[PDB]
Amino acid sequence: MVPISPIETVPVKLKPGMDGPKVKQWPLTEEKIKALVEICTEMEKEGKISKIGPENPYNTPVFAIKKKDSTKWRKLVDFRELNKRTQDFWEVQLGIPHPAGLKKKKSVTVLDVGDAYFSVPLDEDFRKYTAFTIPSINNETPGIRYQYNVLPQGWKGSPAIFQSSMTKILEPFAAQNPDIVIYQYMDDLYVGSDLEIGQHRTKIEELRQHLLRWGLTTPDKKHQKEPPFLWMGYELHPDKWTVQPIVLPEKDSWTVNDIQKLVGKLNWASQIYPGIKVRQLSKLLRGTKALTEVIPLTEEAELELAENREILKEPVHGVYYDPSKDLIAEIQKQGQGQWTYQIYQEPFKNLKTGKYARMRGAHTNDVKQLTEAVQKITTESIVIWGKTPKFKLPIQKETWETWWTEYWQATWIPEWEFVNTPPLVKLWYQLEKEPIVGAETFYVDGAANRETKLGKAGYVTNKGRQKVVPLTNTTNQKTELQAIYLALQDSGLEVNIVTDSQYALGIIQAQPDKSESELVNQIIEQLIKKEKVYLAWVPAHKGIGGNEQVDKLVSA
Amino acid sequence: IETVPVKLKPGMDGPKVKQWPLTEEKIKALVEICTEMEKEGKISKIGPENPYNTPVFAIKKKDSTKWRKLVDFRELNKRTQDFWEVQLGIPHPAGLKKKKSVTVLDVGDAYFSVPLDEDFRKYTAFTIPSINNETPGIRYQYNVLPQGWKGSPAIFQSSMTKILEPFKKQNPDIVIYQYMDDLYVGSDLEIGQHRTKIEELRQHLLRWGLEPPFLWMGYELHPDKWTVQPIVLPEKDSWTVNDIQKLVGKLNWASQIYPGIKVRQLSKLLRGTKALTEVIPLTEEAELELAENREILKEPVHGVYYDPSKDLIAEIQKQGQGQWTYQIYQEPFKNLKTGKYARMRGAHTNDVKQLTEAVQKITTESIVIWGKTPKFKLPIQKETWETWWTEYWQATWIPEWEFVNTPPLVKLWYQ
Ligand SMILES: Cc1cc(/C=C/C#N)cc(C)c1Nc1ccnc(Nc2ccc(C#N)cc2)n1
Ligand SMILES: NCc1cccc(Br)c1
Ligand SMILES: [Mg+2]
Repeated sequence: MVPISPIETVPVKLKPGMDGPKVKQWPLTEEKIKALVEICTEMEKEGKISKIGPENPYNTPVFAIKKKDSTKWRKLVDFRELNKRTQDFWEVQLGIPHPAGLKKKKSVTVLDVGDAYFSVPLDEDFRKYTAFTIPSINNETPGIRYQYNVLPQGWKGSPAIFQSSMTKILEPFAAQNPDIVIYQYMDDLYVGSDLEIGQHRTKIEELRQHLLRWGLTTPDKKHQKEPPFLWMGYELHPDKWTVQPIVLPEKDSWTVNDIQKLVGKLNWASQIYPGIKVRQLSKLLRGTKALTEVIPLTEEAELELAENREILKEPVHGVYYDPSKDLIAEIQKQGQGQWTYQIYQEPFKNLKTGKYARMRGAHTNDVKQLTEAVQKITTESIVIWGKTPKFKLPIQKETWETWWTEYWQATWIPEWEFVNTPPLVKLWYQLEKEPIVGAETFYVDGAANRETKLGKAGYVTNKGRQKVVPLTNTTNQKTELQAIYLALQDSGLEVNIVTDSQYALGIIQAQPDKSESELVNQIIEQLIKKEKVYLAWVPAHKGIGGNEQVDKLVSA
Repeated sequence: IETVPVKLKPGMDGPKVKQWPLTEEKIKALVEICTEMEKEGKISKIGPENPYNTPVFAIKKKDSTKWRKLVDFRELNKRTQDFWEVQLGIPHPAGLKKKKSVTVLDVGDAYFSVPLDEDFRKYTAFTIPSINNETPGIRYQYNVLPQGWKGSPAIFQSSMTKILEPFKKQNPDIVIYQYMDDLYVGSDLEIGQHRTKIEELRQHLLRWGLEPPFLWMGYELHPDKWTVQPIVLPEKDSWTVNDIQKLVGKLNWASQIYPGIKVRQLSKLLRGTKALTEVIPLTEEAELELAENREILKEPVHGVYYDPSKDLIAEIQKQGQGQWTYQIYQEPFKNLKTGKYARMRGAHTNDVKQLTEAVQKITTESIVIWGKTPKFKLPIQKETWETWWTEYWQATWIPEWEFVNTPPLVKLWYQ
């Protein structure tokens, strides 16, 4: 015989304080019992399991499931209880590669390593916890007791330990053959290269021989799976990729659960189909989660669906990453807080696409949203490609300069250039830094009675203009904004406004261009019409003339 | 050479913190650093039975071209036992902050000579990720005291005292303070004298070691020249309505800090509804109130004391044109230190770089004065900060921070 290197076992423990499982074996039919004894006898000769004595106090139930449309039963050891008691492991598969970060390959070969999986021994001190019992016929003898010697299918630790064992075996081959890539998924190894077809098969045969060192045999009759690959919802080809087909059903009426998987398909599609939109369809899921409720689609959600159908009419494809070239990211504004982007290296050949959606918030503006989309794309690009793309943004260089130099927060966006494709992001208004000479000065105030919710809002000016308006079903904060709105509505193109509302200044100093509050939107609309606005703050209740006069008018 | 027993806090598991995305250049630098560390026995590969993780990245220290590995042990530091066994603590030297020059030395490399307790090593696990997750991340753990873990200076403390014994005996006026991987060395000498005693000090550690990659560098501070900020009021000959409103606003704010600030006479001056730019003559009564407020503001704030059982909080305001203001306090309106910056190097078009440098300076000042780091309230969106701060970090520690999303009106008063 040829000696084979043993695979180092991983030490495994139970969670602190826990013992192994002691779960009752379910009673089985004489028919099922016979099937299991055959399966287990063969597994025992293969070395996978071993008969044990009666001292071992642990147990996990075993079942016999009819493989559909066959007379053949198959064994299921139900490890759910042991899995609850087993320690946590490091799981490596948490991040799956994105196709747009992969590199072009001339050849990709698949090798079956399914027999490899039980060459992996189980830590000897842990095997006792895997005990299971085949019941005996008629319960007239003790059950046949076994434990595992190898990683069992269904045990919590098998994926991580299998993957880490295979990775360690493959590391020297990969390190000493940098012209190939190796990727393990389930019971297969995928081996890619740009080598000439003969060199590539030579590397394959060398990998087969390297694997033999550990006694791992690979099927000679080469794999049925061949490019393209269906993988993780994608279709991988040698030099292109796409998502698996996106089909949107025709439906006369839509349920909550239908809409959930529509939004599901559309998000998946958005990584290569440009311009996918989901705001209006996600709106139909606001709040409620009664999975069978039918929702009438708004006229707005019907339009969005229609535009999505149009986008999905034809297949698109993505290309793979070329490390020798820069990444470019281009972003467009779509409306209602929605943004779409494309990432490419040569014009018109996208590596991938994507979208970004406004965060739920009281007030917002386009520049902040653009800024957030840029940071999200930056972060995704670091993951996929390890570098920041250069950005093409629909905002003028001077608009950006004005924004970040005056904004109260620190903010930054990485190297970028203006692309002149409407709609452009712009600043709709900017407050003055100093009081305006010759402009009328409006002292504004409002107040409300918290019991009856009656209030007043108004102003007085240095020219003797005055206005007080009675209000119903209102609050102090609403009346403070109403007063500012009245001053904006009744003034000329240049106006100084004096308020004592910290609340109103908080909003205005955040420079929204759109709000959840229709009162704030009205204020924004007025601000856009002005040429100059200076907004001054004073503390309340201090004897401040002007303020002190209209405080007495509106709080009466 | 023999391990110190180390445990976590009671009822407390190891860190399980996600590795954030790294650029290609940093991944490559970390692979080279770690391959070298592994051959030197400092770290070892680990298997999947270790579920813990701490983020790692790489920086370039201030004025060098060579990459340094940095491990974000913040979570591990929170969950590690406190170290009072030989010492209740190193009573923070209050004289450090009065030297004319204090130099900061990266002595972290010395920690790698002490083995780490065999039972604690698993908790130092970290992962070098791969681009696009195309290959399994490389898993390591430390075999020796890691840089950036709070236990490293604590466990190495006995060895450090002994290495510095001759230099302390021969230069007894020098104040030497250790915080994490840094050594703060303060003197009253002239800079060339100082730089030569610093180089003297380096010798003892090359001597003891027999090579440290970043021991040669020196960050020169001058805490005696540290400027502060009292509250000052404008001095004007003509006051407009706007000027007086801003004054009353500022004084109203100051009155939360200083008991006897009065605004009633000045608020009278606003009587009427005048144009904002109209000049208002001050009355005698107003002038007197203003003068008495000026006097009050020239004295220290009452009942301000540092309490070491409480966190330090640092607030920062962007003032524009590269200028930043900050306050350090534990209770509202009881500022322990205030200051202002404008010097922000090579960042004239980068707000975030400026803020990141501000954070590091404030943290350094905090270490020198109180021996600990403040919790920052940062005027920045979380996603912007988290994406960029590691690109401008040059310190070997990392403070805690939260984010301000509502514009403070008090910006106006620190300007
Ligand atoms: C992640 C991954 C999944 C599969 C396979 C998953 C499955 N099923 C196969 C391989 C080889 C890889 N790994 C890498 C690494 C770098 N570039 C590439 N490029 C690449 C991969 C497949 C095709 C094709 N056809 C073309 C190029 N693949
Ligand atoms: N749907 C089949 C197909 C064929 C070639 C390239 C791509 Br991407 C997709
Ligand atoms: Mg009022």
